[PDB]
Amino acid sequence: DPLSETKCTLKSFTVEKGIYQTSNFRVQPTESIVRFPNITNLCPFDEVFNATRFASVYAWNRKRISNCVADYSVLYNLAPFFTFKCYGVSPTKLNDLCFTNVYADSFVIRGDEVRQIAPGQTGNIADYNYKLPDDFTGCVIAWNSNKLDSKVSGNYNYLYRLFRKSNLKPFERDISTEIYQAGNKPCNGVAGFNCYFPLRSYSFRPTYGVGHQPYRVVVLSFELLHAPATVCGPKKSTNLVKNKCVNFNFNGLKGTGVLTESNKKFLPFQQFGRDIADTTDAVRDPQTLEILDITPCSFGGVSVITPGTNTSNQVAVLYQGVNCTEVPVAIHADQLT
Amino acid sequence: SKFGAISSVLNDIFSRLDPPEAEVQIDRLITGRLQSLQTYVTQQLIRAA
Amino acid sequence: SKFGAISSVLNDIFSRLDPPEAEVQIDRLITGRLQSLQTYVTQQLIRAA
Amino acid sequence: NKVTDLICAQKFKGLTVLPPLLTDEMIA
Amino acid sequence: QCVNLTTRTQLPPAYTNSFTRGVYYPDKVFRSSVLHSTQDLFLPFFSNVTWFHVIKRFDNPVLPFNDGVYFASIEKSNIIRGWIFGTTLDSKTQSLLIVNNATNVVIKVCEFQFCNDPFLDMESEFRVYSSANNCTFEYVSQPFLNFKNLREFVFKNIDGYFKIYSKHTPIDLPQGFSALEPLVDLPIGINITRFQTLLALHRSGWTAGAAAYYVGYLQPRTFLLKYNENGTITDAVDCAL
Ligand SMILES: *[C@@H]1O[C@H](CO)[C@@H](O)[C@H](O)[C@H]1NC(C)=O
Ligand SMILES: *[C@@H]1O[C@H](CO)[C@@H](O)[C@H](O)[C@H]1NC(C)=O
Ligand SMILES: *[C@@H]1O[C@H](CO)[C@@H](O)[C@H](O)[C@H]1NC(C)=O
Ligand SMILES: *[C@@H]1O[C@H](CO)[C@@H](O)[C@H](O)[C@H]1NC(C)=O
Ligand SMILES: *[C@@H]1O[C@H](CO)[C@@H](O)[C@H](O)[C@H]1NC(C)=O
Ligand SMILES: *[C@@H]1O[C@H](CO)[C@@H](O)[C@H](O)[C@H]1NC(C)=O
Ligand SMILES: *[C@@H]1O[C@H](CO)[C@@H](O)[C@H](O)[C@H]1NC(C)=O
Ligand SMILES: *[C@@H]1O[C@H](CO)[C@@H](O)[C@H](O)[C@H]1NC(C)=O
Repeated sequence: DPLSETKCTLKSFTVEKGIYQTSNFRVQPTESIVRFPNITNLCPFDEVFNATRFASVYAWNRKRISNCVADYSVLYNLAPFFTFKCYGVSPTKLNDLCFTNVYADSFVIRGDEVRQIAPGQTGNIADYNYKLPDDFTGCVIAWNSNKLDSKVSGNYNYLYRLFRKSNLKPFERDISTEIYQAGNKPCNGVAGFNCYFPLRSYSFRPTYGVGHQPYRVVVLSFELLHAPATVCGPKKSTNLVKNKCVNFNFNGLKGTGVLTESNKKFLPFQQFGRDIADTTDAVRDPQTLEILDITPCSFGGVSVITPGTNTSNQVAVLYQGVNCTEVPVAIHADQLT
Repeated sequence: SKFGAISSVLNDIFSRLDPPEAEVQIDRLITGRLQSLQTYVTQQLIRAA
Repeated sequence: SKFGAISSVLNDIFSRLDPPEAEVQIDRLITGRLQSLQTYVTQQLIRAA
Repeated sequence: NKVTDLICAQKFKGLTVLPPLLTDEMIA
Repeated sequence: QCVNLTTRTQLPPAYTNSFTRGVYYPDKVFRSSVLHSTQDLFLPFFSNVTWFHVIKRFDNPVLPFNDGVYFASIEKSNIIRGWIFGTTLDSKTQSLLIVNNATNVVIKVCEFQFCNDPFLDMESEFRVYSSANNCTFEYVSQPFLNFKNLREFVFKNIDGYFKIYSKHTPIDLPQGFSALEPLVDLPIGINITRFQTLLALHRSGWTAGAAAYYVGYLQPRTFLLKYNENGTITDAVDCAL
């Protein structure tokens, strides 16, 4: 009852005459809704991981993934991936959300230098072949392909750049084969003193140890941004619910509130809106291009007017800032008071 | 403000990271917003004086 | 004051440590120094009164 | 007259304002 | 191959003053009755811009693409047709080309056998599309469309996204304010250095009117945009002026 809440707040068994601000009331949600795009085509993850032969590290392959559904249960079909490292997101079933664009980069390197595909690393790979941004957001998948790429006599299918004047900026590809001059005398396109060819071959051999077996690496880059999402997780939508305190998930935007009609003059390119406090106030329905308002469910403060407990046990309750027509009357266990 | 966190939205952090590692992120936001509240009360107390 | 970091000279943090790990150590220095300035302003407002 | 949405935006963050006990009629 | 207009006569370009132009929407978010500070690539206020008169006068040069370009043209009779972009401006490597039809718009990004001066034009002799080797992205949609028509365009190539902003207002740069709503975004992920505009001359040995198009360059600057009711940008302030 209100009196016992006063005692529990004051941490005392007797209460003096006065008014005490005990807690705040608020309406609990009733149901939950989810709204996602209705597309059904899947993303071409098959070709990226099932390619017959991968590209070189100094010239890596780049792929655009868009306008599809990215289900990550497919990746548990081939041999176990011995390395699954993600940055900015957890891979354990938290990858079922909406992204804006996806870049897929694939190459082949050695095992000992696999730890070089990471932010803030140094080495031949990091600054001469493939560099990652400091604020990287994505996942790197490394597995062993020693049975396929490596050969007894060594294959020259894969090469890496050893000499370069300056470090590579992140996501920059260099395919130049010009001689690396480092002395006064000209190189004239041939090697010699301070004249070098930047390209060197791995020459993988199965007889090599653990640190030299070839490894295939696929680097996935996402971009969580306010722009409309093309690729999304495999989730089921739900009918639109309005004028009820409900949960909602509009393309990954989770929240609790009330959705109603809006008079916002949304220009065709504008997706959602914001208020002065830089928080979401309006949203666009992904399936019908409808503009909906977000309003938090009813809330307020409660005070209890008590005479001294030595006098009486009756109390009065003051709902602060309520017009008395919206004072919460619902009983079916949906109030946080 | 972000206070060094990945994002300034509580819902985004909880829907993107595992609860193991989400604690080191939410702690920055909670402590950072606790400082903002404490600063405001301290200035309010001086003005009331 | 290191505030529990390795060194106070912020150049040393940017050299010895890697950029992923340096940012965590640097974040500690700013948060401590921001508080030190914030404490000074509060003391000054009390004296000015 | 000489001495004198943003309010609704603040209320939704948990910032509210209590009215004074003595109204302007009582003070006059 | 095309006709080498050897009769082309070079003249020093003129310089005009763009007063408050080049303000666009830097984000997809909707805001209203707020003042928001944005750091992006903008056209600095009261900055002189090259002015290339055409028609006689025939100025169709190759110009660098310094991180983004603000293009305007105040003419009638839809004299201006499209633009071409690339790094070497030849058939050797990649190039982007945009051409508006009389009812359509076509974008092609591939190796074109560019001549000295590509041009447009009853209608006939369609050599305009000399050769396409291997083209990846194609896009066709609704057409982009004193003197009456005024056309402003902003081309920016960042983050692999080529963004075009545009505005048509009824009307030596006029006075007023007008934010350029986003129009078209094409992901090509290409690297571009120089560009040159294209137009048409009406053959009878032709009878074409005069034209004038301006070129301006963007810089990293901080702007204070004013959003009114309905979410329309009415004013801006250049903090570094
Ligand atoms: C979205 O896809 C569903 C198929 O499940 C279809 O019935 C619906 O009409 C589509 N939405 C629109 C706006 O056409
Ligand atoms: C690759 O092919 C194999 C054999 O058919 C099989 O695992 C599956 O079809 C493909 N794997 C993936 C991950 O697409
Ligand atoms: C409170 O409810 C009454 C009855 O519906 C209504 O007339 C009034 O406008 C509401 N608001 C206030 C501030 O009285
Ligand atoms: C003349 O035009 C042809 C094809 O249009 C071109 O190959 C040639 O370079 C041009 N000559 C000059 C001097 O511009
Ligand atoms: C026009 O261009 C520059 C651009 O910086 C401007 O500052 C200057 O006033 C003008 N210069 C010339 C040579 O006209
Ligand atoms: C441009 O499109 C119009 C309308 O379809 C057409 O008449 C004209 O021939 C086209 N121009 C070309 C194909 O060069
Ligand atoms: C395209 O790459 C060249 C490489 O020399 C560079 O100079 C130029 O700035 C790049 N283009 C843009 C728009 O940055
Ligand atoms: C906003 O739009 C409404 C209807 O579209 C119009 O009546 C009102 O004048 C507009 N406000 C402006 C232009 O400031």
